[PDB]
Amino acid sequence: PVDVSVSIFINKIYGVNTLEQTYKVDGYIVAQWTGKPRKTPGDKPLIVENTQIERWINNGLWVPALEFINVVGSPDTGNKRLMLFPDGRVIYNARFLGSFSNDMDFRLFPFDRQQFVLELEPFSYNNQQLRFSDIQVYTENIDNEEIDEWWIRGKASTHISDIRYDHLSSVQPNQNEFSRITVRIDAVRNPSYYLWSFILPLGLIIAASWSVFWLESFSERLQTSFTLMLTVVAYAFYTSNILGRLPYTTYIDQMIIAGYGSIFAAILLIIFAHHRQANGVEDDLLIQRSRLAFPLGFLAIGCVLVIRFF
Amino acid sequence: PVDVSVSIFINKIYGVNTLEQTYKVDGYIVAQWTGKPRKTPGDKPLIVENTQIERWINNGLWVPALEFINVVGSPDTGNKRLMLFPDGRVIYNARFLGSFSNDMDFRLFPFDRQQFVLELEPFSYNNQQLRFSDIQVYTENIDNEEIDEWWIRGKASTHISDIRYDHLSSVQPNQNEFSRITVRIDAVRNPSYYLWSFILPLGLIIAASWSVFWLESFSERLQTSFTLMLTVVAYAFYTSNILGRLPYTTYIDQMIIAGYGSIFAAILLIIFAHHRQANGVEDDLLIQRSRLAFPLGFLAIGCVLVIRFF
Amino acid sequence: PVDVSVSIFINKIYGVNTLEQTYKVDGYIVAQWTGKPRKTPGDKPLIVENTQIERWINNGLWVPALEFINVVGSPDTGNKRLMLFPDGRVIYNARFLGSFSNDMDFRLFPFDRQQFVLELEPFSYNNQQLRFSDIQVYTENIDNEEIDEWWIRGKASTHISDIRYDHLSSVQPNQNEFSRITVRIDAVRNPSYYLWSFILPLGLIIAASWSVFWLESFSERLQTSFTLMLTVVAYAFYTSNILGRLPYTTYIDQMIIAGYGSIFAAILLIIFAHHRQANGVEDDLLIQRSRLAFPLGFLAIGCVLVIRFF
Amino acid sequence: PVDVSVSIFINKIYGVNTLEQTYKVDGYIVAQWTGKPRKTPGDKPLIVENTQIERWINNGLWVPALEFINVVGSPDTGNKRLMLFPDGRVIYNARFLGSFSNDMDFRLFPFDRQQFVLELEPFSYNNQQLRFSDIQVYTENIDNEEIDEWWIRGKASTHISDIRYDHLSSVQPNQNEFSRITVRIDAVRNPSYYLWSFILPLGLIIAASWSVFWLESFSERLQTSFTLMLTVVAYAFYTSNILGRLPYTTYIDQMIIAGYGSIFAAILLIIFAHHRQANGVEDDLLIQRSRLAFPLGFLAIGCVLVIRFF
Amino acid sequence: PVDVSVSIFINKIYGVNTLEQTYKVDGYIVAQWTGKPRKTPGDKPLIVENTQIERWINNGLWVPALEFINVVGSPDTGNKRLMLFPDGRVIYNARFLGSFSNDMDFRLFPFDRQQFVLELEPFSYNNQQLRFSDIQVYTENIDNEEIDEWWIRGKASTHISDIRYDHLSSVQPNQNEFSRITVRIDAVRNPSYYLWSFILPLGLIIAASWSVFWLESFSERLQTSFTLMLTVVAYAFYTSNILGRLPYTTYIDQMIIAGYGSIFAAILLIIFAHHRQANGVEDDLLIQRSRLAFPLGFLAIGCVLVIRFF
Repeated sequence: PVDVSVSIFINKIYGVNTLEQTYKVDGYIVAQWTGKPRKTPGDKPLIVENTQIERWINNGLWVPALEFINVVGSPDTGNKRLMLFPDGRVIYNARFLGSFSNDMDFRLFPFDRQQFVLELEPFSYNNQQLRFSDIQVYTENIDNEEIDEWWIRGKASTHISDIRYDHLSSVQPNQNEFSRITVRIDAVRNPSYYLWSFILPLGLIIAASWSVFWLESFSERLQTSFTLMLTVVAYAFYTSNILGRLPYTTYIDQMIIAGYGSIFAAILLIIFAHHRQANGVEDDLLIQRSRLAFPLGFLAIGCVLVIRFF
Repeated sequence: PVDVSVSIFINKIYGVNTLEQTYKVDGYIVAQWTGKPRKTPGDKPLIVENTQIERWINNGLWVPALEFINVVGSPDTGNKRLMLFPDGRVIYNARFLGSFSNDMDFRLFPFDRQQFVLELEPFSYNNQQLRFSDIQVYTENIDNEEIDEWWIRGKASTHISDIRYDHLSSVQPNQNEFSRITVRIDAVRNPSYYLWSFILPLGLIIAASWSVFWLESFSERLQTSFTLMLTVVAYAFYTSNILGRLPYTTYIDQMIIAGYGSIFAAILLIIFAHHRQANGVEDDLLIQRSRLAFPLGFLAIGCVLVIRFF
Repeated sequence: PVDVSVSIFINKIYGVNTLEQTYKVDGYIVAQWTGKPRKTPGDKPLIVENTQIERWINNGLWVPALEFINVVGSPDTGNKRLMLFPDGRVIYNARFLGSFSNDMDFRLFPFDRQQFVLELEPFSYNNQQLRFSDIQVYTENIDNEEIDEWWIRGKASTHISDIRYDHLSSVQPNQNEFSRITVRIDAVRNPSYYLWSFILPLGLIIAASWSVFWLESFSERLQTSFTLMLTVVAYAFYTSNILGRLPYTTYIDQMIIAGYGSIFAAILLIIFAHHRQANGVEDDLLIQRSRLAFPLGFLAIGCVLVIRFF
Repeated sequence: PVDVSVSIFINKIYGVNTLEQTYKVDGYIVAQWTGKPRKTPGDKPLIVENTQIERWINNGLWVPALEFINVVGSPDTGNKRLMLFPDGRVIYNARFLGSFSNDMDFRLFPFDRQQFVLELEPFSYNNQQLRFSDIQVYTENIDNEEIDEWWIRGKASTHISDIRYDHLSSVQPNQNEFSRITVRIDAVRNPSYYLWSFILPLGLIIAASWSVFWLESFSERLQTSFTLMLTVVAYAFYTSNILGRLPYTTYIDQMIIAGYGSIFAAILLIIFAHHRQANGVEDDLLIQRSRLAFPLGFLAIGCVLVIRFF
Repeated sequence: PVDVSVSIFINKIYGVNTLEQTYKVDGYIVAQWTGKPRKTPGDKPLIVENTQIERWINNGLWVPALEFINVVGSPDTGNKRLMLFPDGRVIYNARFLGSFSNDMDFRLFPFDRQQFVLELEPFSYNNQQLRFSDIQVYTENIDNEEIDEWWIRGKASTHISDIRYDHLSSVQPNQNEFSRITVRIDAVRNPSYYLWSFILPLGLIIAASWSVFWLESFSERLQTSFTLMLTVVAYAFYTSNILGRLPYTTYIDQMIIAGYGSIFAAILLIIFAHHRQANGVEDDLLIQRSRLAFPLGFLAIGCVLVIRFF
């Protein structure tokens, strides 16, 4: 095996698409190994630009191709460079722009915490012929920044592991484990936009539907509330435009369902007050005092989940 | 004919688009055959990376190109590798990322069960010159997982068949049958999102329109119901954003049409109660008792289909 | 001139986009001609795969490039093959996936009948140097199937014609006519989706607005109708999401305009009934009997067009 | 300088996107010049197909590359051909499919008149080394046709000019002027779709809001009008889906603002009638006679602009 | 080090997408350096077109590749040219079309002022082997123009700096600083479209909700206002279609929240007037005089921010 030392410099992270849980990473990858000594023009290292490395690979140079495991599509490699030293070490530098994908858990949607994962692996050479010594990730450009709505908290975590592939076991008897490099970058979602953009209008709608119980007109108790019901019902697919069609429920959908329950319970409660109007003149005060208990009890509904969920 | 043994390793399945019934498959394909013995450096097998296989094909090596039949666009082949053995066998390993298409039947839309199909076939060599011995599909990464909203149930089914092509009969007299490999992966749709996102709000709207019959105001019987009618009418094209413009009707559209029938029948029933108001003071109770029968009978409508359909 | 015999096998037709009147065709194209006899390894025909045909073209082989005239973008050629025979005939087989475009007439939109047209033509060689003997279209995979919402009725029609190009007349004096091959595949749109998805809800809305004339409350005559007016007005741009911004009107837009006329005429009729209320107590029955004539006469409006249009 | 004679044949014009003011042009470009006499096989001209011209350029042939100035992205050149004559003249024929961009003035949006502009220019050779003798544009396929919603009126105008580039002045002292070819194709927008799709529904809404002044119920004067106000307000961003976010106002937006002014003036007028109800029983007729003047005066508003604008 | 003189000519700037803060730049880049003297055909400089420069790079010519740092994806280089002089200087001219990205601050959204930034840098050669002498930016085509909705004010600013890269420090001991060129083009957003398209309709809605306090009907005080509330609530996500999901609030969102506060305060104020109706006949005038103070005080709310923000 030959040891390869990697250095990944993340230029920027952009285009975090939560619909299909893919993000876009731009950066540079440096892979340095050692070989037989060679002669170079002068004592300076020889620099081979793009569309000239293939001329050296044709002549017999050994340049492994390191692929990205969790990519979507293909990584768009731009300029690439090969630095050959007189002492006999080779440096393969390249620029990559890849749409990577990682599994995300959007339970706590407004207050989420995810991680962007970069997986690097040789395509053909296993650990018997290629090993990863170490990786230093230089996340200086996005160390503590906000990209679109995600804060990058802390540094990046690096891991070197061995992955056993069983589909190559029929062609390689006992050498089918490949060295894999994992780079994890923690990100925390910014809840401010949803706080002033959906939390406040939904809370205002819910408070307006709370304040409909004080009216002395029955038709205006029912029509305005119903309206508010129908608007909150129309607010159902807000999360499905941002995220995907998730099986679980998020905080925003939980408060939407809570608004459904509260407003429909108010509708059924005033209809049950009309049920209790046997003579049509009877007025309720103990069950219509919900004017005071309705808002508080609903408030409790959300906080309970809030605590249980975080 | 020369026998080719295939091994397809599905890295991940993502991007299941039901509008045009295409999904995206990432993975590795290994095709192993045997030939004349050759000399290699040392006793180890010789590994030929990408943009170096063509140099061997130019010199006279026999590397068939296996295409994907049911692809949309072209498969995006990334890194590719050729392993030549001293005993005289050749292994062609490649990474494919293809947008494949399969026919889907969205009758039971929330509780669907489809299959993802991968079809592999030589482009030029028929079964007289190329045969598929066996395929082992290594679906270990997606064995029992949820990808976006589809559960992968069970293992993958493999089939090797012969497809007779009639367009090559005018150029090949009696050898126009090609060996085809089919990989079927069963998937079951997760009904949870539609259960809490569309089933519950539509049921709440329908129950609210059921509870409008108890009012003692005629204008408020009609205006609120009509509203609920117009919202359920506005809920018509929900399925056409997820799936295509299907000729048949799904469960969601069936309950939407059932809501149309129930709510419009309530509208026509209260209008017919006003028809029976010859003196304008007559009140109905046998036909206005639908307050009790209306909800139940409607409930029956859906269950009947539910049973007949599953 | 040298005669070229073509065989086009349509693998599948998908992605029929009516916004820009383009569809996507996948298939195989076989072009067979004859030349000088040559020597091949053994007596079997020699098969030349992709990225190896150019080596033969460099050495002096004559392989014409047949382009697609009505394509949008460029056809995505995948694998390609060249079969050379010892008797001296050449077969050029290729796989094409092209976004083709044809003019469509969406007058009868729900009950349309279009045709998918494939035009094939040599790029450089005219009929003095290249002629098309015959084309057999093998439409076996889509013979009688439904693709997305189009039924393929009957077989495919083939035509071989000569197209005179005037832009090459300044460089070629009397030889500027190119042989063109046209393949026409008839398709009929399935009206079922629009029948249960837009025909029925619009008919229900129109019937509900018909049934508003029986009310004994004037404000509830006007507000509900107006609403129904405003919803039918909001249903104007349904056709523009499916098709383009057509200059003519389709069946769906014709019934939308008919709903405009009927509902606005009902609005103006009840307002004119209020006009006739000089003392405010006068009630009309001859012009308010429209309760019976209104629905029928409107029904007549559509059928008349229906017959005139089909 | 060497004179180059151009012939541009427009196959079709499609995909006119007014959001970013780009259209798509498919066609053929022929560039003919003369050089030293050469020997060809026989007396017929020699035809060099695609991926074979570069072999002649390597050997020393002079083939200039003519770029398109106003393109978006890069032009997708398909098949290309080089015709070499025994008398010593070279013809470069190519097929281009380019997304071109031109500045458009959407003041009169429904009744617009734009022009599609194709700009062709040598990339490197100035007028001291390359001149354009003449261009004949063969717009026979789209001479008098409708493409999507644009009529092509008249023929195409051709112009040959010299463009002085100042960024090449630091590297070329007195030779930095390049020969440019401009092709202008006049197009007139079809106003029919907007006439039956937005002009008529907006006019119907405005007429319905005109006819609300005849009611003898004050609450029904206000609620229905307000509704109509809110719908016309919701019709604000119709132009921004077709065109971009223009700084000026179009005819459709001008009539939308006119509907705002008319309907809000009716709202403020009936509220001012309630202002004049000091005793609550006073009824106005001179200022409430707007029933007659309101519709006419509004009609005048639009026509005035109509005339001033065209 | 060898000095390289750059000249960037911006052909056009288009496609300013504020959702992901990327724009598209088309233009030409000229890089001129000097080397050893060489012999050319005649005394004229030798011009090497595209797909011929690589033949010179193979033979030993030194052509550095200058990349764009802030690009998204990869720059689409079209035609490229190499001008070699007899005195021994090399000019590399190229055409670039790149999707560049810059950080934007959408606080003052309708009255914004941003800058488009182009960053150019050698891929491999540091300042010890490649230096940038000067750059002249020829922004003559977009000097004082409006592109889509942005005015280009003033000229372009050029800067040459040194960027220290730490990821190359492990492979280069003390030479890891690269010469970088920054081009800044100031742009000012045109507020006219938002002035006539969203400022005026929102102001009209707010004024209509101001004018609801003058009614002598309580149900019509509440229902119309509520409606206006619900429409202004529905106007929440207007900014999120133009820009992204920003954490801060813009002017349009600030006035939307101000409309929320004003209209909901009017709703709570008329409900509190009903609270003060202990006998149900009491009418307020000091707190219901808001008819005069309500509009003015709200007006003040916006202006205060306006001044504090600009």
